[PDB]
Amino acid sequence: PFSGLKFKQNSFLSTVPSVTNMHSMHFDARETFLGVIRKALEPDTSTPFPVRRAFDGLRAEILPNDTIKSAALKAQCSDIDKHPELKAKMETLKEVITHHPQKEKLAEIALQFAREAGLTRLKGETDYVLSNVLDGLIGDGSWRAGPAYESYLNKPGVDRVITTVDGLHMQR
Amino acid sequence: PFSGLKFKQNSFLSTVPSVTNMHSMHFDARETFLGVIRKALEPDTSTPFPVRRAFDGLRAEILPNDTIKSAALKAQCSDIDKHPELKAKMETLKEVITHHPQKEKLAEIALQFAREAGLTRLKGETDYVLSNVLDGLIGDGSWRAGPAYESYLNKPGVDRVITTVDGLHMQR
Amino acid sequence: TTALVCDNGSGLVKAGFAGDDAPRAVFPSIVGRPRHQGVMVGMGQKDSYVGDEAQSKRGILTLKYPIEHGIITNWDDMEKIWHHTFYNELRVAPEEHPTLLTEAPLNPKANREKMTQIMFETFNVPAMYVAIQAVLSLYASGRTTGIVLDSGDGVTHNVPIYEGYALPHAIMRLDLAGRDLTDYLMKILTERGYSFVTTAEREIVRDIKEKLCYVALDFENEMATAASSSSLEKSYELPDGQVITIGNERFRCPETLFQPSFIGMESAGIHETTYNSIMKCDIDIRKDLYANNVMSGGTTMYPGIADRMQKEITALAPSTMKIKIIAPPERKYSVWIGGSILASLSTFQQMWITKQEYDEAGPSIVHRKCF
Amino acid sequence: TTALVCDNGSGLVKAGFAGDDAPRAVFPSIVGRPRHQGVMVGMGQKDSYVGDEAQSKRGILTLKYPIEHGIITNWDDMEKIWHHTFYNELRVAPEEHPTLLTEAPLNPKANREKMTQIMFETFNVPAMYVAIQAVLSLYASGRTTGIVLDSGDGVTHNVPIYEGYALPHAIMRLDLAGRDLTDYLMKILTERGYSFVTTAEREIVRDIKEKLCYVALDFENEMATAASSSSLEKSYELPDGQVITIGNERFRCPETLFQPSFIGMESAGIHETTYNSIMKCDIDIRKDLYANNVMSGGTTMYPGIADRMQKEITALAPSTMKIKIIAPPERKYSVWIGGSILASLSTFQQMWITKQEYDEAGPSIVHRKCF
Amino acid sequence: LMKILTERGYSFVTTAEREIVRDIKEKLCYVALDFENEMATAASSSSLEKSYELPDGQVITIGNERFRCPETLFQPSFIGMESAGIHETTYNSIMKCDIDIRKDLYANNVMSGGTTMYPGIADRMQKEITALAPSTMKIKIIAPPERKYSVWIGGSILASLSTFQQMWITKQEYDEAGPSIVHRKCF
Ligand SMILES: Nc1ncnc2c1ncn2[C@@H]1O[C@H](COP(=O)(O)OP(=O)(O)O)[C@@H](O)[C@H]1O
Ligand SMILES: Nc1ncnc2c1ncn2[C@@H]1O[C@H](COP(=O)(O)OP(=O)(O)O)[C@@H](O)[C@H]1O
Ligand SMILES: Nc1ncnc2c1ncn2[C@@H]1O[C@H](COP(=O)(O)OP(=O)(O)O)[C@@H](O)[C@H]1O
Ligand SMILES: [Mg+2]
Ligand SMILES: [Mg+2]
Repeated sequence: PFSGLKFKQNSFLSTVPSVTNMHSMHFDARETFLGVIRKALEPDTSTPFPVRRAFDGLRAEILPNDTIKSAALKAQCSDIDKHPELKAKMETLKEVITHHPQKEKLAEIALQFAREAGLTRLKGETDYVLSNVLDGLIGDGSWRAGPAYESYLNKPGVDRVITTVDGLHMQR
Repeated sequence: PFSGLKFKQNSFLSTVPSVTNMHSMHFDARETFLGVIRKALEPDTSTPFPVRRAFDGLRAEILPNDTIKSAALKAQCSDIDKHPELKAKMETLKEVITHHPQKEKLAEIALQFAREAGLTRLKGETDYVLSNVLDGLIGDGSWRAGPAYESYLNKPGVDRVITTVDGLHMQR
Repeated sequence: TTALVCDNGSGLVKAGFAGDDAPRAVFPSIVGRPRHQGVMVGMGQKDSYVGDEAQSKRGILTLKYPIEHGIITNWDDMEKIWHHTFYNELRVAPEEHPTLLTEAPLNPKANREKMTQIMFETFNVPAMYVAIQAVLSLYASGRTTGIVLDSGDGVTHNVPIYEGYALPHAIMRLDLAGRDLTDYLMKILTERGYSFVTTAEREIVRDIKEKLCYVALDFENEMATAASSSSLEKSYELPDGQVITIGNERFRCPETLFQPSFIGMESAGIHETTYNSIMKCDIDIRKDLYANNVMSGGTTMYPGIADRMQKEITALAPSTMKIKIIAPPERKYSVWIGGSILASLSTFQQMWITKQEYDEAGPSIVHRKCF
Repeated sequence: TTALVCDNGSGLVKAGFAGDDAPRAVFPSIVGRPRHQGVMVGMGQKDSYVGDEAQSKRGILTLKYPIEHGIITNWDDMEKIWHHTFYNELRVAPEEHPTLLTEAPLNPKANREKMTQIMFETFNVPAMYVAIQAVLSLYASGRTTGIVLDSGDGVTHNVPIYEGYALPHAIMRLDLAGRDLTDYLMKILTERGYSFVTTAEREIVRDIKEKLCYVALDFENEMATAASSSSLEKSYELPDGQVITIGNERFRCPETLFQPSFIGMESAGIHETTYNSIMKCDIDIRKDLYANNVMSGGTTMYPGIADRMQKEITALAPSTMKIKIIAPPERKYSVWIGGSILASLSTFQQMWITKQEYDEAGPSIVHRKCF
Repeated sequence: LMKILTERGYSFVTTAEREIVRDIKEKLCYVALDFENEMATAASSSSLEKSYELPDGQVITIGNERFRCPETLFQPSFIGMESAGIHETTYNSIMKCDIDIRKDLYANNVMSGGTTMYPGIADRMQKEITALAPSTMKIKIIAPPERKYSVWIGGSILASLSTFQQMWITKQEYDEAGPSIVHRKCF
């Protein structure tokens, strides 16, 4: 339905935030991430006008840049089974996202948020709009399992290393 | 003998090279400058045919285009006191050069060649054919001194400036 | 109702009401987001800052310009900029006022179609019109004949107008403006040991350029003068208390306007561009064009640039012609003043692109009713 | 007479004779002074130590690097290293051999002017010359076209050259190199209880980084693997006999080269800079530059970095072009190797800056005969 | 074409870019039989659009610029010139000759040179001249495939005809008459 849709090569590099800023206290891991995807799907001028107009309107309803619209959409997105059009509408975004020529770069960016910002903390109880977007990026759906963080409280390589400064002041 | 010699206003603009090419490792500032001067004195159609031809012959003898001709002229010009005809021809060239309507642009181009590419690095030991040409473009004769470059070792400002990037990797 | 005029330039936004003599809101067009990780609850709660607020907090933000060379490249940031201009600076509802926008000539056609769409859908303006910046600059000069050299932050363009008729085949455009000069000044400031790499330091360099740069009448003699003594050296204080001193860099940076080969570009200088644009007109209007050079834009107020431009054109033009440069002191706002005048004329109220006319034709309507 | 090539890097000093294949002397560029009071008389005590001898006694010394971020800071210490280089390492007299020096691009002009004065007066060399390090790297590779990424201890820079012609407006520089990584590793090693504060211990950490760190092809996947099992853990033996074990710190340290935001830098990674450098060149030479990425310097010796750069550049470049990364096994000495070749060219012998020329023009002559 | 490719965000300003745009014009442009009709079709669908690969790997697509660029041959008003189109110039060129040879000159339109190589330009020429010409007269366009080198082929013919070796100019003649001899001996 959207054949011949072209995209800019690096239009989504300037939107990803700083790696440090992904550790802020009042940081948003969903609104920022969707904004990155929203800029990634923008059709360039090379796309013909009739095809370009169709996609723009659809993106303004599933990936809006505003906050009030996103909040209102998220309210009806939890119980998605009562909106058959939204199920069919978003199902279109499955095919375009997985056919995006920059799919791999977005996936590496997508996992960057998961490792640090943690947008997939609910690991299965993710919003229908957000979980479905991630399915296009990675088809296995393994992101629901877990980002595989490290725990080393046991610390099998126990150190007990005394350095120069530690040598100056040491008890016992 | 050369009355009414009219020239194109912007004939020599297309010949002057870019500033970045002046600092080329293998750049003949002398030959490029003489080519610019040669283009600057091209007789136009408005000039009557006999004087046009005469000036073309004089220009070909004094300002050729072949490398071998330029080298031979320079070699034979070292001991110029034995060729009074060359003296007369060079004086006639000076007289028409000094009345060029575009003298100011030619003078500033000569100064740019001297400063950037070092047209006159011998500061008074320059070739005779260059000496009279430069004297025509600039009559003060001050080009014997030099471009008067700048120096930074006098420490007019003690510096000690530490910006953002320099403040991170600060030693001592 | 009162019209609105909004000159979304490459570097600064000028806005105000039609019929006023000066803009009411002037703020830099930058949108910044934090780049460090916040730690205090209840204090870090915003996502992005717009305009002067981004300038004040530039120490912990990444400043991005939503316009690059007169062409809009980040449309969400542009939506934020327009929203801020309409609501927080002018405090008006755009749904009750027609708007007049500005654009450089030879701009991609998609750029103005999206402007029309954003105005007619997101903000729901009753009507809007797009005008060429250089033409408006001539309105705010009390003239109907001349060649306009407009040079802002992104685009330097020439538009020759004779007796109200434009010669589009003689319109010259050049991508060399204030931002390129700031970048060049940043590049050559490292010769004295001052290194600026971040966006905030880019703003610092831009302020230094605005405050300490001037155009030399004769470049080579000026270079000798600065290299022989210390008369031209001046001191500037960085915001942290450090002091920097610059020398020939004062007049080397604006020199790229006349010799674009410094920054690797092949195009000719602004004077040669002006001469070429004039020489492409009809032979019977060159005499009037030489006498009515109009200069406008922020890049135009380097001290002494008018004299240098006049000298260069005099060298390029025939002797019998009279070269006159017109540089009014208010040329930072000539485009905006002209836009205010044009929207205030009684003969202009029939050329607005109305809401109904856009619905019938689509975004392609802005190509027909506008030049 | 035989020419001398002395590459004053930020970390190491590479010296030798032109025409040789490898530098004869490679010693660290540190100067150490004691920080305790001597009590035992009758044995030779020196106020300072230079080079390897300073390393062997680093338990009692305070080591200082007389070069930082590519610019020489402590001139008195810098003079000592040259004196050590000419007399104790090379066993030669500088009054007889010409010397060729190296310098990073975009350094302050005061740095190279002093290098002329300290060699024509303090050591009285017959002649000298200063060359761009990136260009010398290309000479050793036996090419005449490509884009050079030289990253040493202090400065990472790019210099694209086409058919022996450079594009100065396309030269990029970053102050992000091995010394910055060593400081980063010394910080994240505090996560497991390892503390290193003294300059003596920074040398230990610098050795840990060399023998254990590597660049992962995918950062996320590697992070999950190291967090899942203990496959990536490796052991190191400290000089006092204590043993340390590190896991994911092995590939987190060199990742800063691709994500500079770890250390607070706002600049982009090296792969984006290399791509950004190419796009500043002309359209007809981008095809050759993609296939001739040349690397040199110690910071490039990480295992797997060539593959990671190969993967990243491909994504930003169009699908049609072919990306080839050139990493010769001896690229740690590429700059010096090219230096020996260049000083051995018969054509190059006309470009020296002789002693006679310096006395006529002064230290400023180095700005004209040297790029 | 350079001034018109800016309408899609493509910018070309340097001489190497000049050669690139010239190559695009050679390889993609064509002359539309009805400019007004073709302009509607291009704005209606995307059948006319094609793709070209820039030397550095970027891909550009051009639409109505395919036939708006060569239209300047028929409407020099596009680049601001007051002169008339090439078809009307050819028509005027015939009406300035004697009445008895107009019939033959309608039937022998010979065209040559690279700019004449556009696909369909012969048919547009034929249609325009037929529109200008009287209804009885027969308009025939002769467009040999090698017309890109017609001038050189004609030079080769004329330099090999026997009756030509007496129309040369020789150094001995040059020395006597000077450079002015060229107007007297040649046309
Ligand atoms: N006094 C000044 N001297 C030199 N440059 C200036 C001065 N004032 C402003 N500028 C420069 O002019 C540039 C463009 O200003 P402006 O005319 O507002 O651009 P635009 O036309 O895009 O709105 C700014 O980037 C600024 O650096
Ligand atoms: N095998 C290696 N793996 C990782 N880093 C290395 C290796 N060998 C050397 N280095 C690092 O490279 C840095 C710079 O070395 P060098 O190339 O001599 O720099 P310069 O160009 O300044 O002389 C050193 O600080 C060192 O830590
Ligand atoms: N196949 C083609 N289609 C369209 N234009 C062409 C073609 N081949 C050549 N041209 C145009 O013809 C011009 C010159 O061709 P040519 O007839 O050799 O010129 P000249 O007669 O001056 O030698 C070129 O600028 C090119 O734009
Ligand atoms: Mg403006
Ligand atoms: Mg080095």
